[PDB]
Amino acid sequence: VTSAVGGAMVGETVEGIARYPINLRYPQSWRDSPQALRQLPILTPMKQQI
Amino acid sequence: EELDNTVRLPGLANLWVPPIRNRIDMLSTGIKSPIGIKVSGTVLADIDAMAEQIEEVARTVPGVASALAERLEGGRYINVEINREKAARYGMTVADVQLFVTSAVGGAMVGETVEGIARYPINLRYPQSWRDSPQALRQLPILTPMKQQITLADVADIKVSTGPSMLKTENARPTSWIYIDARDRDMVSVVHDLQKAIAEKVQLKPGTSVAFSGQFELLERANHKLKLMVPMTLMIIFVLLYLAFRRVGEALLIISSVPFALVGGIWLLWWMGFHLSVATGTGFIALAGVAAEFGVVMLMY
Amino acid sequence: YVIFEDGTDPYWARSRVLEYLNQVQGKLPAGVSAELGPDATGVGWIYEYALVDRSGKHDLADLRSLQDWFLKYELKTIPDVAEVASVGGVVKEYQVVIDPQRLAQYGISLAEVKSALDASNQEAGGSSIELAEAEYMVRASGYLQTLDDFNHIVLKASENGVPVYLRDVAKVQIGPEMRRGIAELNGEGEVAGGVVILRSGKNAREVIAAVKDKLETLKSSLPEGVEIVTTYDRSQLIDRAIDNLSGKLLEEFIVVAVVCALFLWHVRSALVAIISLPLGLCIAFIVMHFQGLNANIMSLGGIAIAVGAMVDAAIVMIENAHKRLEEWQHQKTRWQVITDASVEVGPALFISLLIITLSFIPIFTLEGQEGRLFGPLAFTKTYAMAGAALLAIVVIPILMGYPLNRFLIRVYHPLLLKVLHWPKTTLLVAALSVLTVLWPLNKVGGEFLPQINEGDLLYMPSTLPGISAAEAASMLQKTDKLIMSVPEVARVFGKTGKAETATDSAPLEMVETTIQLKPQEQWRPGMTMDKII
Amino acid sequence: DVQVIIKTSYPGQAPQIVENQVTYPLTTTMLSVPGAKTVRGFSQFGDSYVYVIFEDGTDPYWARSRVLEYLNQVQGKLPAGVSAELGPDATGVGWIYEYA
Amino acid sequence: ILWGTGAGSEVMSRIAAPMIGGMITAPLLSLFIIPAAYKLMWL
Repeated sequence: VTSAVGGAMVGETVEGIARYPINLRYPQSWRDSPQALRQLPILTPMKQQI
Repeated sequence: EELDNTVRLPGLANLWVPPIRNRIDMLSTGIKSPIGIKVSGTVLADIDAMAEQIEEVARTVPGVASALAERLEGGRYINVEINREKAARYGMTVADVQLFVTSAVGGAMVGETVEGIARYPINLRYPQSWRDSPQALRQLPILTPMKQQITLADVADIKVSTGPSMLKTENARPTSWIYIDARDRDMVSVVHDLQKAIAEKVQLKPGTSVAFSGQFELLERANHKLKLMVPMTLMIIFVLLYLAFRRVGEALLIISSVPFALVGGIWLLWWMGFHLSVATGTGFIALAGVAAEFGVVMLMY
Repeated sequence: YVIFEDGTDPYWARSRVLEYLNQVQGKLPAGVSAELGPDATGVGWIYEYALVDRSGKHDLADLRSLQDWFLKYELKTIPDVAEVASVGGVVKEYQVVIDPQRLAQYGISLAEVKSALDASNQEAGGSSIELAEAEYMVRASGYLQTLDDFNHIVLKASENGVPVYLRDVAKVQIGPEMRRGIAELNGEGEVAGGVVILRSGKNAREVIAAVKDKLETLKSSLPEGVEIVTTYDRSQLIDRAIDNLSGKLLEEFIVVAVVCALFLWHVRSALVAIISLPLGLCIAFIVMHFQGLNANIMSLGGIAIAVGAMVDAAIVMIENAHKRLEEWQHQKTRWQVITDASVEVGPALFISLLIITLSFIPIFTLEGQEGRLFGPLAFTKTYAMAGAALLAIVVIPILMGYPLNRFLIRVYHPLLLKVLHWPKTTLLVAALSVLTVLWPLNKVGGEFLPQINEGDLLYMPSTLPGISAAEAASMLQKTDKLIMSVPEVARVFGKTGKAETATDSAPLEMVETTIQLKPQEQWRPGMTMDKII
Repeated sequence: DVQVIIKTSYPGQAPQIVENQVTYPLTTTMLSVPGAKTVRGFSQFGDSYVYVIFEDGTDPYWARSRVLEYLNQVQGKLPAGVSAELGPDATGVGWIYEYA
Repeated sequence: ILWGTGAGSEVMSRIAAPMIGGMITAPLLSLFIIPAAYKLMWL
């Protein structure tokens, strides 16, 4: 919920004195509307597709 | 002088100073020596070159005994560019390949053991035979996550280069200090001589400045204060003199006697071999009042 | 917001609040951290500018980076600047879009992707090696600097197999962050800018001049085709107020001189006042310096009436001295006339000045926000009147250093004779007027402040919560283009959202537009402020 | 003078990295402290020192109390394991007695 | 304090030298300049 759909920061690249965040998110097509959330692919710890 | 002549020891720029004064100087300004020059700017190469030039020109002044500039790029590095493609071909992240230099060739701490109240750290590193020369690093044995045997040259390119050893910044700007040592000649004399020299036979570069620091800044501040402090003293004297004689004539008459006091004071200063400092300024500011008092007594009688 | 009682030292309160801040930093989530607000109040925002690009070379991300990493650190070093907060623009970020299909194909979870991303963006220690006499310190790379570095990240490594890189599973690109606030110039287009905040209770003119000089000297090192357009500053309003006050005071002194020349037949006794009215004010300000009490616009507007109330003693002294030195002429050592004649009216004037000075303690009485706003006015008035009392007591040497009236007395005398013959009637009419005065009192409402206008305006619409990030920009541009159409506005700077500071807490639907108006000499025939609004 | 020392430890980081990530945000942040006359600072292979010298007639403890606030304000930006520690209540001239 | 040679005598000797130097020149001259100028002023 927070990573695939939310897109939370997972690090920062250092470019001298600056610092730019890094993201991790699914494509826009998989998180467009509630009907798209009801079909969000999930990979269980045992590598099952649901 | 005997100490300086007995401990030459080529490879050192001798400097002898009292402890309290030296530490107060290092606290107020940061430069240990009495005289010092700060080269500021934003580029390290320009600052280093300018400091070298100034240091080389300063040791020609007849009064200077020695001059040494702090080098910024005086640090030797062993750069290990970890190639990510090769490091990936063997299946090992960057951290897994730099752990072979942060702990084996390093020895970073891992923990601390307690004994009653005391505490002592633990270390972990490889033997000494694996940090002899860069060629000994390129032959470092690497145990990949694939349980394979390879060297460090197959995943990274290691070379030797130069770079900064320590970055000194004043007011968030890099600066380079130049320590001057002159014990035979005056202070203001050598300062003016160095100013003239580095303003004549050395050209400035855009983006870099040169500023004299140390005792000279405090001297100039105190000099300006003492220069603007005389009118207040003269005015107070004149007011308190009119308060006693109720006439401007006698007031000015006896207030015109301080110039002789100043002449005598400066003559005795020259005769005794002393120099003009803040102590002499205080002495003059105090002598004015005694001269006025003697004049008051004489004229009252 | 932790609100303390009235009369507490702001630094004391800040220290007390921070004393309990460290106990909570360990209970919050991993990534978040609480920060204290600046050292400024609502009067902190003094200067605002925008980074305009007069070309198509630099995008919004470049301008935002320029503001964040170059101008922010160059404008903070100013002594009395609390903080310079950025607003608008875009924050570049590295977006790694994952593919669920490839995740299922290669059988990899998000946790291992995060772990591989975390273990590939650092540098290692290089503790010096025991080389020859020349000591060498090691250094290992590992920082991420290009997209090709992202692509070559090992997610899953299998013995005697094929490793899985990040490129086979994901797509790395550079994109914008989720914007929380957007600024914009005139309908032209969006921009990025900054806001300068002033420390609590400092000089605004000095810091504004310093930051303007800093920006002027720094404008050389800016990229090609990038300009800094100012959008607000208090210096203009403060200068206008100071000029207005100075003009009014000069006009008052000129009027005093004209009256002295008209009623005393061209004598320079006016000087006795022109040198005694300013001196008094000086004393006041000196006292003000010993108890802080910075000078606002009200304390500056009050001296115009302070001098009008002070001139009475000077005029009385001058008039009595003239009368006595003219009476002497019927019958410079012999100018004991000027000093005896002065002391026969001195004490009454002194005690009158004392009562008018002490009659202001009911304005020091009230405390709270009323005392906080009206205090300085009463204080400057009281100190000015006290100084005036002292001077009037010692305004004698200045008095010694330097027609139409018969009509007045001829009109006054018969009226007096007619009034003395009916004293009870006069007192009755006086009481009748004092009673009739009860009509407007109950017909006039009571208001705490007047509305004081400034040369600028602020447009803020009440809106609804639901709003997206693109519709917000569209609405902002539309409102800016509509406001810029009025023939009197000179520049509009709109902002929807916050400005990356603890003092700004506006949602993404709240829009605040600063509007600068042309000078009054150019607006139009008429067209007062009310008509403009 | 009134001096406050800020010593930060960054284990095994070249002078440039520790100067960019540790010393610069501290030297630029301490210049906004009320009454800060100057802010010197230098970073070495593993450490970073920052000396804040204040104006004249400043309380030796008011300065520390005001530096603590900005230390807290800047702590949120430092690297993961780095933590800026305040210095002692003495200066370099305080070396009174020494034995062996 | 002028002829002193001890601990901290440098600053005191430097502060005292100007005063001792001036208290030999200002009074010796005043003794003749005060009566002269005063006689000139009384006429």
